[PDB]
Amino acid sequence: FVIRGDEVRQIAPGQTGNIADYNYKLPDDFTGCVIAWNSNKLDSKVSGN
Amino acid sequence: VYAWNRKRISNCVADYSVLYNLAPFFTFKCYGVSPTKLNDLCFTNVYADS
Repeated sequence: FVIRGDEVRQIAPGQTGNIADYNYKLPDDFTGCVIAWNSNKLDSKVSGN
Repeated sequence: VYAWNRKRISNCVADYSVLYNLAPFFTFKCYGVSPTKLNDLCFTNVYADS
């Protein structure tokens, strides 16, 4: 998954959000776990828009 | 916050698609009630506090 990050709280699994209402839906209680990779400096693109 | 003065909004068609129509509108979700059912739920005397 790739997302902006400003709205990860709303689009988080188990809750309704902008992207969550857009494309991806998850069950009421899915057995898996959700992990968010917070790229700090190096993985953030600084040239391409 | 001390102002507390605003125009009154009532007896109007609260179409939630208008909320998404505006560019800078982001938050419309209710903590206790799912927005999917709220899309056509009816309320009385609802005004946005200033």
